[PDB]
Amino acid sequence: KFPRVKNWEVGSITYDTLSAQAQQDGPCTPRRCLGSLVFPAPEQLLSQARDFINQYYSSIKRSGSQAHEQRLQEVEAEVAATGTYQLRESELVFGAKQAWRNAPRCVGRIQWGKLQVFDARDCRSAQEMFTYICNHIKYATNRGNLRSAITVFPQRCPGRGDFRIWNSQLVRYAGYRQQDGSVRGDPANVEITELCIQHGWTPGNGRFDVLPLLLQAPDEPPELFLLPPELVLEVPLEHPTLEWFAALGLRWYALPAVSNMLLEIGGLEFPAAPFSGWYMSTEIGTRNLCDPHRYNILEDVAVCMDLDTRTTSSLWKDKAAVEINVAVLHSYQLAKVTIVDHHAATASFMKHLENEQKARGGCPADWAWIVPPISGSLTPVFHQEMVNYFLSPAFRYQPDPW
Amino acid sequence: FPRVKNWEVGSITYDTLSAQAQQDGPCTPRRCLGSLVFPRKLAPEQLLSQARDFINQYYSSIKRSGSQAHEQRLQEVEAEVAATGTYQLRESELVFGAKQAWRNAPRCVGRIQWGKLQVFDARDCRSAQEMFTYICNHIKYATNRGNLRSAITVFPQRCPGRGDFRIWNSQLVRYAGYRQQDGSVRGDPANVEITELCIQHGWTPGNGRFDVLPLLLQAPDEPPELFLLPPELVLEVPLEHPTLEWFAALGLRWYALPAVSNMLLEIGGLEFPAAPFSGWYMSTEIGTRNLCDPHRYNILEDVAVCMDLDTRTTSSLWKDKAAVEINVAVLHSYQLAKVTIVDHHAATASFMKHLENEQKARGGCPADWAWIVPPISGSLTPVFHQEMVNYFLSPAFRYQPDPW
Ligand code: HEM
Ligand code: HEM
Ligand SMILES: Cc1cc(N)nc2cc(-c3ccc(OCc4cccnc4)c(CN)c3)ccc12
Ligand SMILES: Cc1cc(N)nc2cc(-c3ccc(OCc4cccnc4)c(CN)c3)ccc12
Ligand SMILES: C[C@H](O)[C@H](O)[C@H]1CNc2nc(N)[nH]c(=O)c2N1
Ligand SMILES: C[C@H](O)[C@H](O)[C@H]1CNc2nc(N)[nH]c(=O)c2N1
Ligand SMILES: [Cl-]
Ligand SMILES: [Cl-]
Ligand SMILES: [Gd]
Ligand SMILES: [Zn+2]
Repeated sequence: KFPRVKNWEVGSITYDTLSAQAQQDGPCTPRRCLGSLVFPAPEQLLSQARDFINQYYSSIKRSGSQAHEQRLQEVEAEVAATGTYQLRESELVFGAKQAWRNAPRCVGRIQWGKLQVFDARDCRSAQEMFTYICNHIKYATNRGNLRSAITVFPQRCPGRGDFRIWNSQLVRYAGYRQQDGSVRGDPANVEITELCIQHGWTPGNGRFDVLPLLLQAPDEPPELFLLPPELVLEVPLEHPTLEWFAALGLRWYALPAVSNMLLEIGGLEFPAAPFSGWYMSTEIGTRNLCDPHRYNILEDVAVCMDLDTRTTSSLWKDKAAVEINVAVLHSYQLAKVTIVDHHAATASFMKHLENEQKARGGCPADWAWIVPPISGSLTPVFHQEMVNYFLSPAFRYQPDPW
Repeated sequence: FPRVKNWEVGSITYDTLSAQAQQDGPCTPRRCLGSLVFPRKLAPEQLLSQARDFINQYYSSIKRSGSQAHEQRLQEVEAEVAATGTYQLRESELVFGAKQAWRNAPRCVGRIQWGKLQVFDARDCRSAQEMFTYICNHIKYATNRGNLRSAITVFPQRCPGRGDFRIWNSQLVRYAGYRQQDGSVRGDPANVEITELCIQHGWTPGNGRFDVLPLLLQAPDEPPELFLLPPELVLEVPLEHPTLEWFAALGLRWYALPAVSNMLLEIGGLEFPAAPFSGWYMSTEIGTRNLCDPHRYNILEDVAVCMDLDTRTTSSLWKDKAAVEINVAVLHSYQLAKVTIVDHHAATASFMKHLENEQKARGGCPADWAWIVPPISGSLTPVFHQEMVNYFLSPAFRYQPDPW
């Protein structure tokens, strides 16, 4: 009674037995599927903790041992005396990697074992928090040879408020409301842009103004910190054979660092644990630049290309979008900044699936997010059936602190 | 009542119609199986309850719920099943059920058209030659010299005991798939099987990679018999490119009529194992999936070499550039041949409008996001940013086992 999962390109068949271990419940029922929705104490802290400790001791091939039973006993003793417990350094590293390994919407998981874990659980103030973040950005950027990383700030604990990064990513561009009712810059960042200004940021008026950080230490208001210009590696966009493209003045940044998600490990919660990888080119070309509710450049590019935008059957949108993606891949390669195209990325994710099937007997994967937003069926993940479910450790969404 | 958001515009709606969904799907709170193509697998007390449900909505759809023959029609079906074990549908019920089954198909992006459907009633057919003639009137009517019209032909319902009418081909028009001393296929690899069944039932094979297969039609109980399609009934389109002069020399073609002939129409508890339906193509079905899938004609590499694309590195997006032009050549060729076709932008835009109508009419719409979003340029179309609820309503088209 485990789901049978077929690849329709090749004919292979597997069964996802890992799904029967799904340590939480999602939004679907036998009556209706909600798979496409974007947003779907001591004794229970104890069972989450015991399950994680069991996982950790499996991964080091030491399950059911003395050191294993001791650690379980230590944990339930700590939860008795304090209502919580502290992870050892090696458990934190393993926990952070599993949460990446368990993220069902991430197509980059072939890399999950190569993660640099920075332990900032001794962090003390917003100012120290800024220092750790700058170090993260600089290590992860690495002059364009990007490295995956996560920095873990102190956990949620009773008595004190949370560390929070108010920005959804460490690097985002401002979005300024206009007189047209329109938006200058990134429309997805209007809210954080207004928050910054009302916390004392002098706004610019460009389309690619990098936003300051809003950092919150426990029981403190958020504090504003400017990122040093030379810390934020950016890439001017040009096209290899459409020379007018460089005159659009488009740019994107090197480092995708998500900073507003909650990291859950063995019952414990880290509301501030930003992590970074490297971009897949369609994130920039298709979503960030062509979405009508983002920079929405697609029709402007198509007009410049002398495509017939009068009629949809010329496929002018598909043509413009492929060329924007080409420009993205060419610009990053030219600037020597790590980037992966959706063909290579999905191919390596197929290898991840085969790796995971041998290791854990399955892989949580969200088909609608794994399949790229252009050229879906040209990639191998399109013809691969998938089973979505929630494993822990996990990265979870959390409400905005404001 | 599930909250459903459109992320492109910000609108929010509630799918109250999902509450009235019955036949359970494959998902559970612990794991989602929405991406699976065939979910799970494939005392006449049950027949009455389904029969009375179907009758009730029929009379709600014509206002007349409340006294009148509405009261009356519930009785005849009661009596008919009490006497015979099955029942027969009144002709307007069969039309209404056929339309609703289409309206309820969660994977269909063309449902804006659900009201305009021609229903050919072939329930009095009792022969294989009769089926064949019924099929040909359909193909002729549906094709209509290239001005395609949606049509379904309903053959007699399955009766308890004694066999089924059935069409063996998955579609009325399919291209041959021939193996060889390479293990590879010439023709359509998706139809390797039904060609095997075509030859072993007495068919003479063909030349190359665009040979229209014969129909394997099966009257109840006695084995299927071959039927050869008249060429002038099979409108095909040869594929050319508006500016790439060499594309035509590649020798590709596709047929005009997508007519599905292996699904089971279920109305009011009755099951019709032979009810072939047809509409018209979205161009990505031909360009992207039929011609470009690695397990189909797989032409993508050949078109890239002719375009002089850099096939040495994935990062040139040569696959994406070649695929767009194939689609452009499909749209162009069908327009030149005055054959009805629709691009994935127009189709998805119409489907958004269908979603809004259905919100007003029934308070929701079953939609399978992974099949509604086109296989190319997905996020460039409005359905991409539209959350959708998938569930089973009746009347419905279902998949069914193959007859071997
Ligand atoms: C190294 C290269 C990486 C690539 C190419 C990559 C790629 C992606 C992509 C394309 C998405 C979907 C986003 C979208 O389409 O809107 C995603 C989601 C996600 N990624 Fe990865 N990623 C990488 C590294 C990482 C790392 C290092 C982490 C954390 C340790 C991570 C965690 C996640 C999570 C949690 C999600 C889901 C976020 C959500 O559900 O909203 N990724 N990734
Ligand atoms: C009139 C123009 C029509 C268009 C453009 C259209 C388009 C489509 C497309 C693109 C699919 C997805 C198939 C795939 O890519 O695998 C589909 C599926 C389907 N269509 Fe439509 N179709 C049309 C008419 C019809 C009609 C007339 C009927 C029935 C009377 C119908 C019933 C279905 C069903 C039952 C499915 C599969 C649903 C499922 O598997 O749950 N369609 N259609
Ligand atoms: C480490 C990493 C590397 C990479 N290369 N890529 C990444 C993309 C995301 C990502 C996560 C959630 C997202 O979405 C959240 C959201 C909020 C509101 C509405 N829709 C969606 C999006 C963009 N969709 C991207 C997260 C991490 C990424
Ligand atoms: C009336 C109509 C019009 C149109 N314009 N288009 C249509 C496409 C399909 C259709 C239904 C099921 C399908 O899938 C069957 C299948 C078999 C094996 C593996 N997976 C899936 C496919 C192709 N995917 C197309 C059905 C009807 C269509
Ligand atoms: C409504 C829709 O399901 C939603 O906007 C999803 C669809 N699939 C996606 N897939 C990826 N990779 N990224 C996304 O942001 C989305 N958005
Ligand atoms: C594995 C995957 O779910 C499967 O290949 C589906 C995905 N979506 C699809 N969507 C359409 N329209 N047609 C298809 O054949 C498929 N294939
Ligand atoms: Cl981004
Ligand atoms: Cl087809
Ligand atoms: Gd040029
Ligand atoms: Zn589901």
